[PDB]
Amino acid sequence: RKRRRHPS
Amino acid sequence: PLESQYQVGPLLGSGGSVYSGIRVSDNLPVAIKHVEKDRISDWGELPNGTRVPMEVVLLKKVSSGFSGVIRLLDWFERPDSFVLILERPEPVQDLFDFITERGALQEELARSFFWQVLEAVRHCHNCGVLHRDIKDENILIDLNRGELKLIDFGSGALLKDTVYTDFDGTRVYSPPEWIRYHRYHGRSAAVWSLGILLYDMVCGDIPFEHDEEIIGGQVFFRQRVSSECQHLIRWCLALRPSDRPTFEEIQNHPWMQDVLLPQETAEIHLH
Ligand SMILES: O=C(O)c1nc2ccccc2nc1Nc1cccc(O)c1
Repeated sequence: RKRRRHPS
Repeated sequence: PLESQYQVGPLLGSGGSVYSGIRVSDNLPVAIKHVEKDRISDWGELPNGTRVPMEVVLLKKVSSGFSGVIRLLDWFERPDSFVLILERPEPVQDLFDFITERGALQEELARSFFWQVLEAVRHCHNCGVLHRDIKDENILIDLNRGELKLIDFGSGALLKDTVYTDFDGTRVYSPPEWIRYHRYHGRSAAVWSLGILLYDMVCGDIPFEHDEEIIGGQVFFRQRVSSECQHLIRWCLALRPSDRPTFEEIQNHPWMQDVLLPQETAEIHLH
């Protein structure tokens, strides 16, 4: 499944 | 004289913008971080009374001595921006990319990393500083020394014992009391984000993506994780803030014993 960065 | 004291290299990234660089005085590798004034949320004041971004205030408070925190070496003010000169480890990789490339980390390695993050956060709190954006993206690995370094205090605040009602960190690392009530206390919110981080390390990705998952308080383990590690994670992710462990209780936890030294961590796991 999709691992992604998360912005602040 | 900022353009004549550092040699600017390639872009490292942006969100402001960060460049690789070299201090011309002694070939020290640095990072050059540009912050646009029109984007500064919270402002602070130095001892000199000069008004600066709170990020500069916080960085000065934690940059005394050695630690697992990225140190501010210098800063400059421009008409529309502040420029921050930071240490730069070389070679370096941030923990987000590291976990993406390697998958779920062996518990021995997650233990070493998590221990070092706890010591770094303890140092921030002792200096009066709350980071408020602990996550794998904001952790750098010095691959040759096996040392971790906290970066990006742009969402941080002075540490206090009363309730916070503002937040600009990463929502999927924020605790259920922020999601439900837009209120949190600093230390227990930090411990929650450390629980997310530890799950991330031993499972290869964060446990929750959606508000409903954050407040639901069910932790499903998608990878084989020891019973002792599961218990520490679930304790850090207790729904009620007062049920979460203190830093002392985390570091006294049975899963945390017999940590590797940083040099050993590099030799066994990073070289
Ligand atoms: O220090 C920060 O706030 C920071 N923010 C960033 C945002 C986006 C992309 C890269 C970023 N690098 C950053 N620091 C940094 C410092 C030293 C080495 C290094 O590789 C990175």
